[PDB]
Amino acid sequence: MSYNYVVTAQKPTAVNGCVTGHFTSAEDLNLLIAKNTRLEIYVVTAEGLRPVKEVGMYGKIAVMELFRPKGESKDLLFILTAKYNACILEYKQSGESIDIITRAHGNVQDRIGRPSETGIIGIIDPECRMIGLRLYDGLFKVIPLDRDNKELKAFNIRLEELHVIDVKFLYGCQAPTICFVYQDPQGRHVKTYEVSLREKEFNKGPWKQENVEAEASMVIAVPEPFGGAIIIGQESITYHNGDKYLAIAPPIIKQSTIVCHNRVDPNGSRYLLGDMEGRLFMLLLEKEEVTLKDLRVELLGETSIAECLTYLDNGVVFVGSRLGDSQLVKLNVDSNEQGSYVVAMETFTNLGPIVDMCVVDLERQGQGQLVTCSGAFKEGSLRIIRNGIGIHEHASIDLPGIKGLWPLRSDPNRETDDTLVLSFVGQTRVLMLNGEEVEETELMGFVDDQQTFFCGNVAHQQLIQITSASVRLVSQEPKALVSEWKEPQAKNISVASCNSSQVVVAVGRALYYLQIHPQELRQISHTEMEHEVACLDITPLGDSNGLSPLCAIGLWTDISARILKLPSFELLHKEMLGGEIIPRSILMTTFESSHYLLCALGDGALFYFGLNIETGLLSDRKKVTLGTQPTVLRTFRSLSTTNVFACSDRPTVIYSSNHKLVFSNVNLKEVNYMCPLNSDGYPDSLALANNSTLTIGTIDEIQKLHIRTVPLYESPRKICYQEVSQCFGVLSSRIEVQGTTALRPSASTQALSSSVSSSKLFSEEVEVHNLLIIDQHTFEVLHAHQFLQNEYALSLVSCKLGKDPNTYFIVGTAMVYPEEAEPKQGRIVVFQYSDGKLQTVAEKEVKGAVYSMVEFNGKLLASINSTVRLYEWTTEKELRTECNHYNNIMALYLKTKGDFILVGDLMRSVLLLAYKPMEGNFEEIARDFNPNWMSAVEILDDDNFLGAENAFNLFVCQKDSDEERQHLQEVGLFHLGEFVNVFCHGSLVMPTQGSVLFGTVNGMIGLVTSLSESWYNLLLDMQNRLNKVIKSVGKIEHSFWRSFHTERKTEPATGFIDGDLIESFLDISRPKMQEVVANATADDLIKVVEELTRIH
Amino acid sequence: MLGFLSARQTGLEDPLRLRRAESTRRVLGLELNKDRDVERIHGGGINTLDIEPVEGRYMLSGGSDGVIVLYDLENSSRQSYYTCKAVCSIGRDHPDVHRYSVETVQWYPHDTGMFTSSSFDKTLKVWDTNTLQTADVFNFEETVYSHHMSPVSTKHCLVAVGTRGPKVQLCDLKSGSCSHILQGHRQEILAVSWSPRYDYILATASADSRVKLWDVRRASGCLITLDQHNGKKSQAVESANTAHNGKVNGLCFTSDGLHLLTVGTDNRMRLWNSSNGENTLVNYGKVCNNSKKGLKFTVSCGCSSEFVFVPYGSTIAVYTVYSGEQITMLKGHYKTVDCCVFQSNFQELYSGSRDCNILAWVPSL
Amino acid sequence: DAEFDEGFKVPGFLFKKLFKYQQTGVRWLWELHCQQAGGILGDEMGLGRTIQIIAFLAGLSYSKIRRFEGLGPTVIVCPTTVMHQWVKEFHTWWPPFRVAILHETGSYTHKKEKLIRDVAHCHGILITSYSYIRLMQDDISRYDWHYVILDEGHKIRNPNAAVTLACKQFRTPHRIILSGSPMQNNLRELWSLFDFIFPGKLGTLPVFMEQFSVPITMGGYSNASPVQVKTAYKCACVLRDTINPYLLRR
DNA sequence: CTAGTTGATCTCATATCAGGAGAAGGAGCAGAGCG
Repeated sequence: MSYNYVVTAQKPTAVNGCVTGHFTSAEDLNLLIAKNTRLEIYVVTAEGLRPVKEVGMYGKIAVMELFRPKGESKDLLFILTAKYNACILEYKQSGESIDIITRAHGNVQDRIGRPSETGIIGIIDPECRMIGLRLYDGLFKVIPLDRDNKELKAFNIRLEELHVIDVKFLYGCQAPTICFVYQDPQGRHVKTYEVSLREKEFNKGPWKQENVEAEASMVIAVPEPFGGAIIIGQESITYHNGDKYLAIAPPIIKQSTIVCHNRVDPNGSRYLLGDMEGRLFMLLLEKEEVTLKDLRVELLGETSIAECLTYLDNGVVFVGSRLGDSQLVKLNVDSNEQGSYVVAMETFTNLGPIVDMCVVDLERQGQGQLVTCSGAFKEGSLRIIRNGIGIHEHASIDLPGIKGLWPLRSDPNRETDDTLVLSFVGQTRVLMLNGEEVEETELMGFVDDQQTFFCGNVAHQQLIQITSASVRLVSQEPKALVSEWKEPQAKNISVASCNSSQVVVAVGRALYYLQIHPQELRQISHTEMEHEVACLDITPLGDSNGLSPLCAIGLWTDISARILKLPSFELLHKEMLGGEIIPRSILMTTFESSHYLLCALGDGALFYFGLNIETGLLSDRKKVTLGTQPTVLRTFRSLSTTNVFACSDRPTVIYSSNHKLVFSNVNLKEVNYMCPLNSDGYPDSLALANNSTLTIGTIDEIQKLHIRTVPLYESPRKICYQEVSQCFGVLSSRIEVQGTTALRPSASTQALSSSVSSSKLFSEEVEVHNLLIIDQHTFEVLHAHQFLQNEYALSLVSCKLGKDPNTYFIVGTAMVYPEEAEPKQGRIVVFQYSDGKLQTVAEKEVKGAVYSMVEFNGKLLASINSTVRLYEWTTEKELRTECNHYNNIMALYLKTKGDFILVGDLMRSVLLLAYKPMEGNFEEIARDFNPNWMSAVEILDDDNFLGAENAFNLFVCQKDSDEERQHLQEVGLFHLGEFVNVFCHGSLVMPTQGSVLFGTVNGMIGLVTSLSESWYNLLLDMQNRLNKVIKSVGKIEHSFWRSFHTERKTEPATGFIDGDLIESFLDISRPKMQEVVANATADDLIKVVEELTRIH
Repeated sequence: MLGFLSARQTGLEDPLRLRRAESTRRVLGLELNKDRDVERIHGGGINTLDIEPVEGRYMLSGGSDGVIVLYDLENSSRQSYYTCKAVCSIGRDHPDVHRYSVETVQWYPHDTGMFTSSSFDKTLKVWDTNTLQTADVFNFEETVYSHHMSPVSTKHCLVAVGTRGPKVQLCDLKSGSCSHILQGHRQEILAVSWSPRYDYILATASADSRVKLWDVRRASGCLITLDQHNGKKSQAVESANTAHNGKVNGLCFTSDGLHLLTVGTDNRMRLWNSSNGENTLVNYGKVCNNSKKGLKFTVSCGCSSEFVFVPYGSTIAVYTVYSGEQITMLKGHYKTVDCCVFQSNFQELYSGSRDCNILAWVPSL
Repeated sequence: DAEFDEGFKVPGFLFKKLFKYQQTGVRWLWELHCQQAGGILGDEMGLGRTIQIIAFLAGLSYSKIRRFEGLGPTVIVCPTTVMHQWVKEFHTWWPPFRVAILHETGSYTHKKEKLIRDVAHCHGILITSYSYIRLMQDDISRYDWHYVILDEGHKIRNPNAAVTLACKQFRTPHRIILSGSPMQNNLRELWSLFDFIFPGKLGTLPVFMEQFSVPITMGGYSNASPVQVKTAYKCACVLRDTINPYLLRR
């Protein structure tokens, strides 16, 4: 038996369904958003959305609709799960406590039935007399509501039409009357039936069947004033009320199909219509005195590709997208001078369809960092995910363009710095920051007329302020300046540096040493360098006498973070760096062990060193790239030790854990400057400035995933990391219409350089495919190689083959022509990225689609249509076949560990292949003979094979222990509820064995890891206890939810622990824990579950 | 297709689409696999085949020579070419072998450990698969043309048996009670079939050209008698309400159990609404059968479109159930085809025929 | 009230008057009604067997179960002695029903066929005797009866008596026999009773004799070989299993 | 009019050697076409 622990690293982000109504209260306007298993309840405030409750369903929310039965105060919620768990939910808030009580529930899955093509429809009678569910072909399930059930007893009415596209309940009808579009051989027609709950059968509808457009796919029930329905097809919008037949063919809706709609008004005079391109239309019903006069369609603008859209109020429209980020837009009354009325207010991150992903230890830390091909046609993008630190934004004040922050103890007695200084362009503005209050009040001795490069508290009970003109040492208690020094030529200081005792300030190409004496400023040392100063640091660290011994310098035109002996300004060391960019900050600090130096260039590169106190010679040069903006480094002292902060586009805390330098991310957008502050009202806090305002807060141990977004504007398909070249190779796909024309500027069309495939092998709208080389620091498209006409790039591996040392981008393609169902032609192209160009090093015409390539022990293992063959890289640099394997329907997925090859098939599901090198051929070791349609596969151990079937299930196969030894044994079964597109070894963090991430279509990132037998037994026990204690929203059983489910099989879960349910063991009060832990003590299990949460 | 893989991967289409559309595409590509064979063990024609409903690994096969062969359909060898080896066999030397032609053979639904087989020796024998010994024998006064166990009954374990007698016998495998009879037919019952949807609905077809659906719980005769015309030729029911203009020697509920396909010796197939037995007027053209005994035909399962595979003389004619369009005629047998059975996991068809062969039809590529 | 599976609600006061076994009976009778099968109430006499029918029919009418809107016209055939007893029983344990007596005594004092029509139209409960059933198979079997209870139904134990055939001309599936002893001399009597309630369960009479009566009988004789004893034992068990659902013998 | 009585009149239930002649069918078998 296998022992696996599944947990959610990132909850699903794709909005599969959204409704609005009065759910939390009769006066609240709620936005209920269904992300695959999460129901998110918001309150529609005058601005944005205020989250109120987020619950986890034990089901994929297939249907989600609000209805108000007679007498009810506020809307009840009907949810149907993909496994057909129906429930009616009511929201009951008792002060602080919030509950979602199940007013009714059931399971409406018919034992048998052909699940309808178009998918689970759930409608509710506008008068709440029944819930109509179309789940299967030829049947229409009715759940009465007037018969107030608690079990949702439902009955089928046999529907004489077997291919129903869409169906709605009509308005203003004495009987529940459905209107549906169905497809028969004679075309598509719209028909109506009246539902008799007493006779439990249909009756003749109000207006007979009508022959409608060929591609009619949408029915819109129109409220009572008009009644009738509006059927949207590809080329027409037609309105039916029984005798009235309005019909329009707005040319603007011909370009794309309309897939979602929403009624803006209560009276249906306006509808939103979202298309698969992301356009947003407004469908207007002009009334005449009431009947309907005419239909109009107007293009409001563009949004994200909407799966569902809901109109909230005051022009605010929530565009819920499965393919891109969900949106909160505004509809302006007037156009934007670009023809668009849509204006995005807010964007909700959606790791869209994660079609591929890789774990790269970027920034050369010990931390993994996901890079995912997220999104689709217009919403495609690369998302970079990492675990990141967060703080609270307590004290904000919006002063544009800060260029300075320093902590000052204006109260001389206290060692707390109760005053904050800021320089902006040419002056200094101070802040009292008294208490939590913040206002600008002036402390004597500092000038409001000059920029300030530095100020702070210094020894002898003195303050110091270094300006663009000259230095000012104020005596704190008595009065203003009694010591001033200025440059003899009165040249503005170009670079400064200072500590509590001494001062070091650069004047162009020469440097000046001053030291503080009480009510005096004494100059001692001077030097004339080759070129201008770039940055300094003189900080005394482990001082123990009163003065730092050493200094560091960066110079122009001789780029080098050099070292100086302080009393003499002499060269202790001179270490070059390279590049034409001046270093902009340099610092030395201690991390638990000794003095380090941290010098960075303007593009986020950063070198850490081991600095000696005697020689101060720079060695142990190693580099890390952090951000793209020039950087600055200021320390804050924590409880424990010095914790250096880096301020740029990606603010990063810098620190050492267990004598190992860590480069943590901070989850804030941008920080210009930082300074520690420990006020009476603020302990150990930070003071973080951006271009707009001064943000203030502390440091939080808890880590929140940080998601970067790189808009590609075209569907990414694959991604691999070539470390030697510092780039990502991404297979992208863009849709061109006409020869052809790009509908929008994609990332491929906007690369630095470009190329097109000129191959001698092969001689509406089309898909063009490119290979994008993307910089792994700036995530800019270094290069975009377009592939042949009608060539689909499917697979992409980065590797080095044979014995040559070059690392190659290897793309396996197929030639796609509409005249055929499976490509007959394709090729394996070998690229090399070097000198900013992508040369074609080799080619190989294969006779099928290359669905997958894995580098396999120095050799290329490709899977052409049904054959798995192994290629070798010859000294001539061409691919030469070594062995083939044919016993496959479609080798879609390939994995590797040693000599073993795991093949995920289109529908034979897994095959354990071995390359016996002694012979030079494959051997079918084991096979799983169950018909599972794979979506992805992975190798967990030498003998455990994770799989994902397209029915949202995970199974683990195991080579058993005669010819029954060629049978893989499915020892693990688990219903994930998500469609896995990719597995990958790795972890997002610095008890469990191994760690496999997976990315899904909904945007979930999960984590599978191996447990030991003892811990698995314990956790299974607690799983049962929590099931006995924790109560699910729709009263769904966890075991039923996690039971392996297929249309021709259903088994209980086994060998898999829902890490979500276990980790829920922390969010329950102590008495409930004791209920869990009846038969070791609780604190033991709290420790266990904490340690379990440590993995993600 | 690569559009289908990309659509599945990006969530544009439900994965159900790729499964069903690809399942259909596979059915349309059915071709005689000479890369697969079934071991020849019948000395006489194969009358019946049955792939087990759970795991679809094993097939039973009943011959005109009275032997029952038990095949393994999984390719346990590493080659791409394999012969479905015969695991067991109720051979000429088995003490319990049928004396005459085995006419029907059926896996017990819900479990592979027991199967049942009925013959022209007027017996329905229940077999323990493991020991391959009869656990029970029901004797009938008249030769058995077909029997059928409910694919759905978790509750009852009745076997409906059609003999040359005009009566339908229900044999309860739970304590053995072969007394219950359904009365109302007038000639031999050539085909019986339980509903896959309703636990106690049985459809029985007879040489008197009439098909009746029964609620065997009910004590009041047939629910429905299928009528070709639905009432255009309406008579006080004593001889009218014929499903066909010959003998009705075949029944098959569609997968979801909402429709009934009947084939009769008027060389027609009809599609009936199994709820009110109304004729859907699906054409299907001309379907040659002149079988004097039951004609075993199947439907597809889990495709975008349902198909029915009917023996058409020496070929298997494939039709679309709900439109009647003949997909193709699979031509690989040498004599008339008696039975075809559908493997729902991989869209494979096995057909036995009087030429002592069982041909596998697997999708091409 | 007391509630069973689909829509059967019997009034609570009526239910409380019943015993536990009588309540089980009412449930059993309704389950049969759901199957559309008949049964034998073979409770030993004195166990208030009649009260169970009253309760069940009352509950069925009260629940207004859906041709018929609840309880249609129904006929009770009982021995001549007990007709007014049944009338009395309906009248006390459920006044609402109209319980017409079909007899020379009777209460109608016109032609009887008018009374048959009246009950079949107004949906009463026509009590009658086995004789008037034998003598008006024509008139009575023209009115779509909903229930055909035979009290002391063993009188139908002769499959060839005229009264038996007349009783087996009724068409509805809801046939009930209330018979303290549904088998008195041999199983031929049993088959006859089952062929009224459930016309196919035990097969044809010849086949039933061949398969059940002969073996079961031969196992009772003193001189029967043990083999035949065991065949009898087998057949007897099969028979019990076959008749278990449809006979409620406490 | 209404019980009560009284015939019929039906139904249902109870049990173990010295004949002879001729005609019709069937079986064995020779042989002739003949495919």
